[PDB]
Amino acid sequence: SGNTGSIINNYYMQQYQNSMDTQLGNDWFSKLASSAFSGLFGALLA
Amino acid sequence: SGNTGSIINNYYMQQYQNSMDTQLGNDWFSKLASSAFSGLFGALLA
Amino acid sequence: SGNTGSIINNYYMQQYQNSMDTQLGNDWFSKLASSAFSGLFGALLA
Amino acid sequence: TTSAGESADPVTATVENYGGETQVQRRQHTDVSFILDRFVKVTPKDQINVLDLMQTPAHTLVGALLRTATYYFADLEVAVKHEGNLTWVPNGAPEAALDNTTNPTAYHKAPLTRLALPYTAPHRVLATVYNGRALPTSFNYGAIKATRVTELLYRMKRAETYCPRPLLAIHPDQARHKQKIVAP
Amino acid sequence: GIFPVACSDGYGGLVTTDPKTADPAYGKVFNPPRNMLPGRFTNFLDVAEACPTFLHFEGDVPYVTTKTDSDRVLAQFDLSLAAKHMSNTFLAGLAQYYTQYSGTINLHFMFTGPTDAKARYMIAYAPPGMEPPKTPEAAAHCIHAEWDTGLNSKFTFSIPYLSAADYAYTASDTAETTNVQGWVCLFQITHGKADGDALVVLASAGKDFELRLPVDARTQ
Amino acid sequence: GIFPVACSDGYGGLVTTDPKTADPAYGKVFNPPRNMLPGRFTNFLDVAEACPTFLHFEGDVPYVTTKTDSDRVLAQFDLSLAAKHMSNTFLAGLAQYYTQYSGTINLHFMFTGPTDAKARYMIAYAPPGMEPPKTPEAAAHCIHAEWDTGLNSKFTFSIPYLSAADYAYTASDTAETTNVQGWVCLFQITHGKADGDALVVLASAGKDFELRLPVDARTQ
Amino acid sequence: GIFPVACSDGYGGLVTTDPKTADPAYGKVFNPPRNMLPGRFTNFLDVAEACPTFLHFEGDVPYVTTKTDSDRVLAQFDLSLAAKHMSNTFLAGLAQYYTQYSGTINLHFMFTGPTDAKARYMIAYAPPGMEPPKTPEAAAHCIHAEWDTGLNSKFTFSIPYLSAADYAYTASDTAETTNVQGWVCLFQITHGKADGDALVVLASAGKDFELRLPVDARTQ
Repeated sequence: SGNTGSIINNYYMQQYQNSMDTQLGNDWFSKLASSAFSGLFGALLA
Repeated sequence: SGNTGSIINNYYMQQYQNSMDTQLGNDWFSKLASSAFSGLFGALLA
Repeated sequence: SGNTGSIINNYYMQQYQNSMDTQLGNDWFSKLASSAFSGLFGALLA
Repeated sequence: TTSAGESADPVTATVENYGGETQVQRRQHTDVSFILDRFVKVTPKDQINVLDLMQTPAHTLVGALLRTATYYFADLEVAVKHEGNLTWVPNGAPEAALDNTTNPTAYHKAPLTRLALPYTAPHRVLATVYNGRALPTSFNYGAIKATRVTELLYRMKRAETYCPRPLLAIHPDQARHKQKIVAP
Repeated sequence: GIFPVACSDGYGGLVTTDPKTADPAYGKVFNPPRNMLPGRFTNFLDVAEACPTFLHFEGDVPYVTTKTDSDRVLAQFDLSLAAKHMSNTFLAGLAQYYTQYSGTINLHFMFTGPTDAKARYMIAYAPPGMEPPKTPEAAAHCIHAEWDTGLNSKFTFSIPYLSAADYAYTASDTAETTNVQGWVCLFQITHGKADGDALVVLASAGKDFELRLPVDARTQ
Repeated sequence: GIFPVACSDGYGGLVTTDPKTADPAYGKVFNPPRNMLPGRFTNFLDVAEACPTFLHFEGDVPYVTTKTDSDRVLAQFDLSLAAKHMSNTFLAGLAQYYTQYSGTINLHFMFTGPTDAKARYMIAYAPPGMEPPKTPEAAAHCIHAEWDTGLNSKFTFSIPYLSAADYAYTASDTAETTNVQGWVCLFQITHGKADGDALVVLASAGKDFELRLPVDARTQ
Repeated sequence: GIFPVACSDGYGGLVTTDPKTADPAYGKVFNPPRNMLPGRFTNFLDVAEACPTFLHFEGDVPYVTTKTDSDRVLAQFDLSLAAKHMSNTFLAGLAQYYTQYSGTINLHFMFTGPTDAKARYMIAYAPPGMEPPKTPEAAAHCIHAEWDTGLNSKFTFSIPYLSAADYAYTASDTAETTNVQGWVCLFQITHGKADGDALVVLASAGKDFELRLPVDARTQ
């Protein structure tokens, strides 16, 4: 999450360091990045 | 690398102590050292 | 070697605490101690 | 052990030749990586000090050995007996870059500063002599500043130079230089 | 007794990056839900690369109008992040925070003029060692390319990563007026009733692009 | 509660060699490549041994000219690193940094004169207890060897490691004018139209050579 | 975060015996060889036991001359290490450093006189509670033994370990003039032309011997 290179369980329990992200029931920017064509709208020569 | 006689993983993670040497694709002075003949250009006697 | 009752590898590596005794190729006072007869140069009586 | 000499192919010789035996040397000490890992206290010129190496006394062990192999690579372990808060800044980073606490702005304790330092040059390798008193502005391992720095030491790490240079010393005068050792 | 310990001097004195974490003193907190939340992202060279920006310019406008004289050069400047036109763009509005970089950057072109405005442009890229041209003729000797307006408008040219060191800085000095990375320079062939048109150029991160060594230092 | 601890006095107070390592506070740095880079090396007795050097001398020149009188002795001096001729050489330009040593060192010879200059030399090696000779005759009683110019020029003689203690120092005192290691001494048999020629002697580390106990102490 | 710790007061403040070891800051040292080196040893009650010593005496001489009167008693004194004759001997030249002890000590006898000098001696050993005799007659009631010169000269008698506590001290006071361990006393039967001879007595550690509790305290 940035700079956490501790080899231990950072001692203090899981439900203690940070606050647990309850669920319900690059995410997207990587989705529209990994899809850019380097092709050619004609046909390469030489 | 000089004087590192620690029995642990020096705590702080691998990608943290030193900067990782990315590859690509005595090294040599030992190569031209380990090849010096103590022979004789004639023939030993006695 | 005197008073070393540490339960760990005294942390710092082997080739670090003391200087390694290179070989070559009571030792004796115990040899001339463990050989003293309590016998009798005649013959016990009574 | 005769041979051709204007060929300069390494042509050593050893004991056995005329007699005697040859031994099992333990050069562990003349190990380049080993004898370069041990701090050098260079003058921390004021506060804004650049992690250069040709600043160090070209006569100290880690200095000398340093000035003997043209190329090289290694990391850093510093020391800073000082005042205020050491706020180091990477290589290339604007002189001015070193000031904002957000940057690695260490907080004083007692008494110096022992921290690790990556080798951060854009070049795949560095040198004490660039043929390109006159050596490159990318040749700096970052740059420190606090608010008064009294002790500057650089424990070079994971050392490894390349290519060689000339090693000479204390020009005697009596074919044998005399200087008091350690006596009983 | 108890395990001895060496209260070692110099290890632990607060570092604005210290690897370890601090102590938690509240704990047992169950937050709300962060499920499939819109347009997230986690890398700035992801949106940089993923969503280009136009360039500031002489005057300020992004576009550029067809010269109708021999003076063809439509652009020209220092090939580095200091580049004023870039200095504001998204990729430049951040490389500030990173001392060095490597990779490739892109220059996307567009027309806006009438269909009765058929036109031709050029893109030269010279390096450090000489000063940029002013004649596509002299320029056609760098690593370039020629194109002309059509059906499809846009077009994105990737400019090469060339430098002695695999890197070099984003900052600059009045020592680097010879720039360690070149003076990219765009020109203008010929055209037709296509004078005064708009050829806006934008900028994204090419795939080769990379950025490293975080440096924060007063920027507004 | 928590694990007790003995804040032990005297353990951890900064040592210019301290075995342990410090703390890293940047991390995650991927460097450039150091692949098969030219002429590396990692031991100074590797290049010492691997690439000899000539010796400074009376005057300064490295070579030596054939005496044309009874005075034959071409060389002679203290067999120790303090040796002025060596004090500059590569092996000597470093043994400074190591209090002791053991092993063997080599003395390579060369001629440079005409082919009409056939010549003969000698190499004596006496020890501590007596002063070196001046007559190959008296000298032929040490551990020596004789040679004469030919087709092949060079020749490297290894001088023996002899001392009470398996070691002894590189430094010296005005107490050791009797040297704990000997006075090696080179001479000159006879020759022909081979007077005033050049017999340059160099120095490398023999295989037996070894060096230990790092000592740094002001040297320029 | 990190592992909490109790900087416990009073644990670690330098002890001239502290079990733990200090920190090493040079390391990687390969020493010379210590192979089968002469007359080693590793215990002082090994050489004590293994190589006896004679006893200082009235005057100073070690030996003793045959009384030629009724006064037979050849020796007599405090059975403890304080024993002047012992106080110098090897076993006594060390028990200084150990508060207590237990075990047995030995008294070796020897003659030196002519073969025309046949003689007889005695060795009595009385305990605490009474003062030593002066008449082998009265003495023959302690734990003793009789012997007479012959072919073999030497002879070593072991004196018994008797004390309430399995131990007792090596030191002494002007409170212990009644000694907690006895007054061993040697005498002299009869003889022949064997007056004025030399019966030197030495001392080693018997097998039963033991020594403990190290105490250092000014001794020259």
